[PDB]
Amino acid sequence: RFHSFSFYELKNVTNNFDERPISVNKMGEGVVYKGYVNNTTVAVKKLATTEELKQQFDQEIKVMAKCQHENLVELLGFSSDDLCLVYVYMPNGSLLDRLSCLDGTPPLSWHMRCKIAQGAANGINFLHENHHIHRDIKSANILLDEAFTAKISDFGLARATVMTSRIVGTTAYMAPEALRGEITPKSDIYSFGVVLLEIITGLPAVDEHREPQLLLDIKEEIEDEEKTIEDYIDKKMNDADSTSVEAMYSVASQCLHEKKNKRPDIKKVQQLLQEMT
Ligand SMILES: CC(C)n1ccc2ncnc(N[C@H]3CC[C@H](N(C)C)CC3)c21
Repeated sequence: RFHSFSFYELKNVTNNFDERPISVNKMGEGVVYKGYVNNTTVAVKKLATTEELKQQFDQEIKVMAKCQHENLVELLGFSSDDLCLVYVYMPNGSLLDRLSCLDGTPPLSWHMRCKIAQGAANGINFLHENHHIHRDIKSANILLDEAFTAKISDFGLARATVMTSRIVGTTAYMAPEALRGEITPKSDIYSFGVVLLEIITGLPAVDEHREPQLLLDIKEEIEDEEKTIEDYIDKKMNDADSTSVEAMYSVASQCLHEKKNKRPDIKKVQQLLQEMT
């Protein structure tokens, strides 16, 4: 299974869990730190009720032990002697940050965006084939390696027509039934639909200083002929073509069906994204 790391080894390779940003070991905020084990760069997540957090720690390791795939983040180890999770470092960060060009990275081309959408769908397919529900599909949870290969991340909420008293996930990406407490892989499809809109538009899922505030509402604007998908295509690309953009939008629109049973399954989503290219 997985190797244990001494808390002190992790402390020592993250410069005593140096909370200062890399620019000034903090990569994100528990808190994620950049570490170095031998000649390998790693991501160290230091977890921050206490009982609930230990359950999330145990659950995540359990999901990672079972779910190994090219389009899923790989867990390298853990520490429980304070809780830490050690992952393969993704040098190109999240899809959210690449879409926003955070820290001055160049915009992603339409070509790269198509590969990332296909890769992300492949990762979700592996999860659904293996009877797992992610529960928090979003662009911040799609990481990018050295070749911009999409890697589904954050299995802290992952579960193996069921209800819950503890509604979890990210509101701007959640399916109506998920907001009501239902647990289903059909909700992961809906959230993926929002990610596809982020890829087409380059816009965040929610923006308080925007009309509409929620990205998913652009589907209604397009359906009611108030706007076109053309109007919303990210202007930070030079290689997008109407045919493939409309093909990705058709997939996003199908994923975003309000009625869970009318949405395509992940295998259909993969097929449609393959046909697009
Ligand atoms: C699962 C996650 C902890 N993880 C696993 C491997 C890995 N490698 C690099 N970064 C990661 N997380 C970043 C958090 C901060 C994010 N922004 C700057 C806000 C960008 C992504 C990684």
